[PDB]
Order: sequence, then structure tokens, then C-alpha cells
Amino acid sequence: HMQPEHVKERYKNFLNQHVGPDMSVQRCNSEIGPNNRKITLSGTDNGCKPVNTFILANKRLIKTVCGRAGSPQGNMVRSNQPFPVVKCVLNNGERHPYCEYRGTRSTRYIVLKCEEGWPVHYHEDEVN
Ligand SMILES: [Cl-]
Repeated sequence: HMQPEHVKERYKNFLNQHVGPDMSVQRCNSEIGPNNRKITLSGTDNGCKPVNTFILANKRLIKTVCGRAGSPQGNMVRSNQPFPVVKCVLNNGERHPYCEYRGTRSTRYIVLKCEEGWPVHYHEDEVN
């Protein structure tokens, strides 16, 4: 429960954007939208993210990728085993409440950036 002060907000936002143990392929719009997580494109006024991946696992398991269950990839880490994910890809909309997505489930190695052992960034594919 205790977190480094400079990590707290980045970690909170990592959980919000990317930790979705209960997420499903057909709930991208509801989960991303203002009735739930209100996930927004960084640096924008309520802008729809082009892509947002939810890892279908709990935060405890995902955090282990920052340590024993990951391997180094530059200054990031790559999971040693793959995870189930739902990738939400933008279909329509500029800003909330109009962000509409298609969700696709896959199993994939996840690449994260960690700080002090805490996940702070999920590395999305360049093209989605
Ligand atoms: Cl790996």
C-alpha cells in the first residue's frame, strides 16, 4: 500500500488505463467513457485515445512483471509469460462522451515501464 511519492499518480493512472481483471471485449466504450474510468488522451481536453489496452489480470500479478516475472527490454520490461488483454481501438469520436471503440482479445507478451518496482506505462503497439 505504501508507494514512492513521485510514483503514486503515474501508478494510479496505469491501474486506471491498463489493469482490467474484469474487463471484456464488448465493454470498451462503457469502461473508457465518463461513466466509468474516463480514460483520456494525455495532454488533451477530454480527447479519445486512439488505443487503450486492458490487461485481464489483477494488479498484484501485473506488478511482478516489474520484477521476477519480467526481463529487461531497454529501460522497459517484457513479461516472461504472455497475458490475456483486451485492446480497445478507436472507431469514432473526438472527445468524451463520444469515444467509440472496437475491442479485440488476444494473448500477448506485455511490455511495461516500471519505476521503483511499480508499473507506470503500458507499451502499446505503434499501429493498431
Ligand atoms: Cl521476456
